[PDB]
Formats: sequence, structure tokens, C-alpha cells
Amino acid sequence: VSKANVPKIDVSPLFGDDQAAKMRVAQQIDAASRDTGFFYAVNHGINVQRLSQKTKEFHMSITPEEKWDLAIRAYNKEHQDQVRAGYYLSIPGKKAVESFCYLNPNFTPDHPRIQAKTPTHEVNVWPDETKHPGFQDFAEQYYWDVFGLSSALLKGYALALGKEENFFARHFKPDDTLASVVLIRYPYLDPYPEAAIKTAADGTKLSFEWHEDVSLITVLYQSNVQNLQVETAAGYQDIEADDTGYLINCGSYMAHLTNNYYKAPIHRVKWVNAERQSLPFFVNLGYDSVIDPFDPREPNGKSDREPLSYGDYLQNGLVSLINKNGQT
Ligand SMILES: CC(C)[C@@H](NC(=O)[C@H](CS)NC(=O)CCC[C@H](N)C(=O)O)C(=O)O
Repeated sequence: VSKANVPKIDVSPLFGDDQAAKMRVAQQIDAASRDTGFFYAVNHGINVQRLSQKTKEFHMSITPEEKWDLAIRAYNKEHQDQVRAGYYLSIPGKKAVESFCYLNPNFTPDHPRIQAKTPTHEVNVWPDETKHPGFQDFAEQYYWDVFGLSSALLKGYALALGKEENFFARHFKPDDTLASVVLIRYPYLDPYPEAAIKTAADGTKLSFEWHEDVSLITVLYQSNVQNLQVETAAGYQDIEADDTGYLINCGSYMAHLTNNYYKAPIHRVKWVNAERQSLPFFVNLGYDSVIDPFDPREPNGKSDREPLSYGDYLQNGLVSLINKNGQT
């Protein structure tokens, strides 16, 4: 099995005012986006050591009682309004992975989208402060940190495509973004449940099958355990781990709006029996956000693709991924 070319891109110029330097960053984003579709963002400014430490303390201290109280409706029939946000339970002997998902901290009972009961919008559920002191404050602060990184990356993608730097970012707003953080625990287990291992067509043991991401872009932290593979025409290639950087790739909404000029890379998660963390931030826009598709390969940029509302995209995409690859 070969190794994918995943460049490390210093994204620090995207936080600054040196326009030529931002253009050199954009060129590197463009080149990675048209090759394997992945790159590591380095010099990103986020304290990933603290992220990893506070996530670990959470995963290792939460109890079965608390997991039921936080569970999404797939695991608790009482929580009919928790489709996205809350706890995704493991099943001993059957399902190894478990995770906690939270959304925009600004979705409160008073928020107009929550009052209108708009699909894909939910109010976050949190554990008890006295049992997990500081966890919610940390988690909400992390949301806005990674929001800020993601904003800057979106300026890079816009410049890469020949657009003004706010082309995407203007639709990525603290008041209405559907972006989510997921804090995923992949446990070490001995014996490891066979039901939690999937076998690929090519014989590879997997934790999660091939997919395109449901996102504009995906901004991922992982601990230093190799697990991801990306599909190329010549087969799947291993993505090397780097627990100092954020791994970035496009989701299928970027592919839609660029007429597949920036493909959403197909990737999958290999089975590794190792205790690790996978902490994606899915960059979603607002429910009513629509970006007119264009084709950068054409002088005039004309595209025949229909504009697609981000809310409709996301609603269908999340369900399709569950149907295709299973409830996580
Ligand atoms: C590879 C990582 C991104 C991670 N995979 C994942 O998180 C997988 C594939 S991209 N993603 C999902 O299941 C979508 C979760 C969406 C979330 N519930 C929400 O409501 O917004 C993993 O480690 O399995």
C-alpha cells in the first residue's frame, strides 16, 4: 500500500494582511485540492494539546448514566429533538466507537431558527458542570477557535479559485452556521468486537467505509495513529498522521459548486486497535445559504448545475451517510 502525498501548508499568512503571501498559500491549497485532495494546515494557532487533554478527560470520566441522559434519539427514544447533538453510544461487544457532537453555541431556545423548528438546528446538551467542570466552557471556546481557523482557510480556498477572499466566508457566520464538532473516541479493546470491523472489497479491515464528506470543508484533528486512506485512480493510499496539524479536505458541497473542479475525495477509516481521538469540525454554512455554482475551467465560468441550498444539502446528506455507512 502506497502513501499519499499530503503537503504541510503554513496557513499563518491567511490571518494577515500580506496579499502576495496569501496568494502563495492559495496556490498550495489549489495544488493539494487537485491532487489527492488532502493537506495538513500547520502554524494554525490552536492549542491542540489542551484540546486533546480535555477531550480525553471527558471520554474517560463520563458514566453510562450520563451517556443515556445525553444520548441522541437513535439510542434514547425520549430524546426526539436530539438528532445531531449529544452522545453517540458505543455498544460493548458490538460497536467500538463513541462520540459527542455539539453544534453552534448560539442555537439557544430563543434563537429564531430554534423557535421556528427549522430542521438540522438543535440546542446543545451538556453534561453536569459539577461532574465535568469547565468542559462546556472549553468546548464552546474550541468551537469559536476552530471557526476562526476555518474562516481563514475559506479565504484561501476562495483565492485559489480566483474569487475575492470573502466568497465563501461571507456565508460562514457565527449567528447561523450549521457547523458541528464531533469528539470521537476510538478505543483500544482486547478482544476487539468482530462486528465493529468491516471488510472492504479489497480485503482491508475498516472502522468506517468509503464516503465523500457532507461538508463544504472538513477540518480534522487526530491523535498520532495512522488510520485514514484516500482513494486515487491507482487505489487507496495511506494518509500519514500528524498530531500537530489539522487535516483538511473538501466535502461534496465544494464539489457541487465548482463542477467537480475540487473533488470531494473519497476516503475511509482503517481499523487499528489503538486508543485514539478523531475530532472533526464540519464546516457547514447556514440553512438558507446558496452559492451559485461555477466552473473554473471555463473562461466565463458558466455552469449548468442548479444552485443548492445548504440546508437541503445537509439534511439529505447526513441521512444518506447514515443509511450508507451506518449509525455512528
Ligand atoms: C475521519 C473523521 C472525520 C471521522 N469520521 C466522521 O466523523 C464521519 C465521516 S466524515 N462523519 C460523520 O459520521 C458525520 C457526522 C455529522 C454530525 N453528526 C453532525 O450532525 O454534524 C472518524 O474518525 O470516523
